[PDB]
Amino acid sequence: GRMHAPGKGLSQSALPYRRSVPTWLKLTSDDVKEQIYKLAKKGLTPSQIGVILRDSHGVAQVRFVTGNKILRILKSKGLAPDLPEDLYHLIKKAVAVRKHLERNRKDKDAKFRLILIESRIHRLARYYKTKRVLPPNWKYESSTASALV
Amino acid sequence: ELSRVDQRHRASQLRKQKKEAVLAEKRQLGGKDGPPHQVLVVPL
Amino acid sequence: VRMNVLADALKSINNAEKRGKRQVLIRPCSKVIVRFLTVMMKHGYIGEFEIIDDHRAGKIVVNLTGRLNKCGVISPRFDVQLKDLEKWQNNLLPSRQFGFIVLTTSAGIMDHEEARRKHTGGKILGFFF
Amino acid sequence: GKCRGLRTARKLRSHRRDQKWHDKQYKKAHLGTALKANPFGGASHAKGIVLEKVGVEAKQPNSAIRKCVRVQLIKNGKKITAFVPNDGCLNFIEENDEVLVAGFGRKGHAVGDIPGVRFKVVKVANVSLLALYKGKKERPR
RNA sequence: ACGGGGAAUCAGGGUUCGAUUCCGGAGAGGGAGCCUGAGAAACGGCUACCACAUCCAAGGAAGGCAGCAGGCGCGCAAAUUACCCACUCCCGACCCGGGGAGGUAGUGACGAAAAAUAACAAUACAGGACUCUUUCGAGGCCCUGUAAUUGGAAUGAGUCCACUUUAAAUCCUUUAACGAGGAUCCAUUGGAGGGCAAGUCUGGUGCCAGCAGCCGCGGUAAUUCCAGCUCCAAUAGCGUAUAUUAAAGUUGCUGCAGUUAAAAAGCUCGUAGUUGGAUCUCUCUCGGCCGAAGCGUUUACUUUGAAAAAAUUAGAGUGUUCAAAGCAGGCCGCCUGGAUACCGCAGCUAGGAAUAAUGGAAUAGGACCGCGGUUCUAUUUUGUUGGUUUUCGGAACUGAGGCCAUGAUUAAGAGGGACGGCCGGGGGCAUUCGUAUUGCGCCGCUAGAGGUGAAAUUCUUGGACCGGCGCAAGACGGACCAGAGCGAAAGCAUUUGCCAAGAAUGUUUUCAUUAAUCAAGAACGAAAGUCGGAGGUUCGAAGACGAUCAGAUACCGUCGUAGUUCCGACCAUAAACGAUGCCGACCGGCGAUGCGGCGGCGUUAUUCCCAUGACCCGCCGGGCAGCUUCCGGGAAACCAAAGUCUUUGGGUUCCGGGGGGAGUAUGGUUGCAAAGCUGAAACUUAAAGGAAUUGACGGAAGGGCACCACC
RNA sequence: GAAGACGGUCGAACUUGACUAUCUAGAGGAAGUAAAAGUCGUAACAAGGUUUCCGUAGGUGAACCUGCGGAAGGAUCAUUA
Repeated sequence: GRMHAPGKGLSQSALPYRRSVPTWLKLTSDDVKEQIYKLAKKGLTPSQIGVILRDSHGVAQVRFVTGNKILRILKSKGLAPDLPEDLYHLIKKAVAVRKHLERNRKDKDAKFRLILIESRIHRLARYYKTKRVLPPNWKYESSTASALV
Repeated sequence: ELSRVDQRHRASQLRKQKKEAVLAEKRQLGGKDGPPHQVLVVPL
Repeated sequence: VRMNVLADALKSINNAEKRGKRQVLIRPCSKVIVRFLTVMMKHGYIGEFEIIDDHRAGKIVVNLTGRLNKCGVISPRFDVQLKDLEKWQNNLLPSRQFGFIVLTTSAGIMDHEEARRKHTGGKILGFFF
Repeated sequence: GKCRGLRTARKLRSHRRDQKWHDKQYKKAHLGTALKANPFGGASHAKGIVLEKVGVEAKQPNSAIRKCVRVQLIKNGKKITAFVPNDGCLNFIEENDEVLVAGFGRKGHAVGDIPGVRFKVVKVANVSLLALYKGKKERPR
């Protein structure tokens, strides 16, 4: 059941049992990594690079071809962002709710909807401070967030 | 009563109250000044 | 959320002996489920079962005999010294003749009659009769 | 449902000792406010001095006059209406007499017919009422 | 509240008591200060002060029972101003003296153990039973007694010489002598309606006296009071009062409840707490192959060990005359015993390695190897002796190279975040339309119009209502509108645009446990109401009138302030309801419905084709619901959850404990206030209450009938 | 080597303030309690003669009444293209 919603919805991806790279795929792991470096130099997230190779280049799982997954390729080449992918998209979303909120003060919908985006940020910042992906003094302050994204 | 010392005090006043009232009539009889200690004796 | 996978996999096979079925599906399986199920099978309560291996966490299909009255879990797994096993098997079992308490000792997941021989305490996992 | 962890004994032990307070049998014996309100102070019996013989009326569906006695207790000065039990047992009592009083039997509640009377006379003038009623002894003056 | 050892109760879990004879603490009327001494802040030592108080010749002197006795006072509540160092032990110069320590008696129904108040025989029964007689009735064959029938045989309780006991006595044990027939050498305390064993027998009283824990009894026939008889229960004991334990699964860990009986917070976020998905099969330097020393990441768990005062508790042995006890005893000088278990948590120890927490390398300043450098430096080496320099030894730090099968568990029918096409009376801002109502302008024809069960208050030629054209003002968005949709809940419907959110679905994307529930703390919160402005169309608390009425200060009708509308603050409550906490799994059918995806005959439109829409037939996922059913529950009504519950344990929050007093009083806190939150007790009651049944009643309906009904 | 003094320290206690707490004499009135079978309506239970109940504001002889907004624990589980 979804965290800050009353919906108990079931929709996801179903990975197959056969874990091997299939027969027709004529891309080696070095060629896939070379594709990933260009698609990251274009300025895409790890969640967007895995889509482009699936749709156009026919790569089902990059973890199945290369042996490593997407983020551990970019963080080993060096072309990786400091704050992670999902924490960025929450901080960037809480900016646009907060930016729109100074225009319309009476909107008590997005005033409630800001706290849910707020309370998801501290759930992730706690996790990243625990796993030491973030420095242990990083805090979300509501005024500096226009220069974090 | 309130708090163990104003209960021990409260007992001491009422102990002193009773213990002094029982003495205000004890000297009614047979002191050194001595209205004599009248003892009537009868056999049954 | 699913706290206690052994709890949901025993009330899945409790609720189907009621309804008269001959097979259960119990997903997901841990290996505490397979040890517990093997103790019930060795005392004739269950019969043969098959572990379906998807790459995630297995499911089990268990063929049922009609011999199990009750299958239960104790939560939390209290610690049971061997001098305190009689109170447990008097609160949980229907008689002195049948029924078993499963506890996880350091010599393996076993009965209460096995744990008395090998002279071992453990933590109580559950019971069946 | 109840909490059921293995480290939850402080939640368990302290929920009970707050929930114990809603038990009126628990509270009336642990709060202390009903033992300073008790006229005896937690004694089985007490002595007193008869002020007058007030006789009080029975309750609703049955009619008589219960003969009682207004007692003023020695050890704390409190006043008490106690019930003189058998028949012809008010006729062993005069005023200003010293009376050992008991409870009635319901531990500080009234006993059915009599309204608001929680005590009964046991001995008058240091002789027993069962000794006077059954004629075993004589009333001492 | 001195703490423990322990005590009561108890299926298992528990609960309550522990002043009290053993261990430890403290204190000698209340605080304080000392002397002496190995040891005291000592009180059967001293010095003060505060409190009491004794003598006195008035100048002075002496005090400390919570030692043993004893007294007063207090109280429901507790023994002798007795004898002795003989026992157990202690002190002293000590085999010798002393000890209210202690022992022995006295008082003692605290309490616990044993245990009398009669046994037997012969007769007789208008007693029973066994063998025969069809039955009358025949018998020492066995039993019984409302036989105060007879009869001896037995014995203590007492009375009492003697011994024994003891320090001396008592008591018990042992023995003389006396000692039982209504064996008057009399057994009592509560009861006889039900709970609950046992009399609707007789007399008295007549809702009186009184009984009765509770229900109830008593108003002239009382099964219940006052008594007589008879019967019952325990029995040298039995009632009563109060504390407490069980009964109480009515405090619930085991093990309760929360739709309607008492009770789920209005909704949501959230820190602490509590709980958390799969996954991984002992070796180096020495001593005689066997011991040291190290571990390995740290623990929880479990098993063993050793340490845990005695007494108590459990339990072994033992004929105290039995027993409660005791630690004694037994054999014809000897032979014995004085065991043992239990002794939570915490701390030591050793084995196990399942479960549960935790580490171990991911910008490799990573493991194992041998290679080189820099700094310090061991102490043996040169027959001893002073000086130099190596080697090695042991550390500490850097640079290459080899080698690692070199090092990332999966991707949860857990969760977050991308992305995709949709969807919705979700939210905010701007804009737009609609008829109506009220008011106004003008025209028309005219005396009525409004409202009611009836009227009346009210507007009318200072022309009402009605038909027509316009103008404005503010309010509200029908029918379409559904047991449909969205929203965290309150809540949300005209057009159009803008702005920022969201669910569900689809996915061979991504991160990889990030989660569930939640003190504290926080956001939103219908209606009403309070401070400030703006506007006032309808409606309208309060108020004024008219009517109905025995009476109306209400229902009904006409006016009508605050309000109802807009914005800035507050308020934080509702029958805020599904009267139903959230997360998770399993458990029957059926047909519809909304949104998204997938497959499929065949009809319409975009002219024919593709694609899309509209249908039609299915399938999948998630939603609001419905019908149904011997799934199972429930006191039922009923509920597919209110199921999976004595076959009781998936996680977790709140919260109830007979009815009243009372959501009151007080205290704190919040508020402009209104009020909100938190929240008693004294006393008072034996029922209050939930579902369902059968009547009865209805100024509730449907139907039906009668000249004791009408027409 | 006694009396006695200076100074230090320990500290009982005394005096007066403040905060209290408790024992004690006094008109006035205050609230609940023991009953009450005393008088006027009949709010409620039937559609209880204005369905009832909930919150919230206002007014009274009072049970209450009325304005707003809910709920059915209602007197409808339903009203026709």
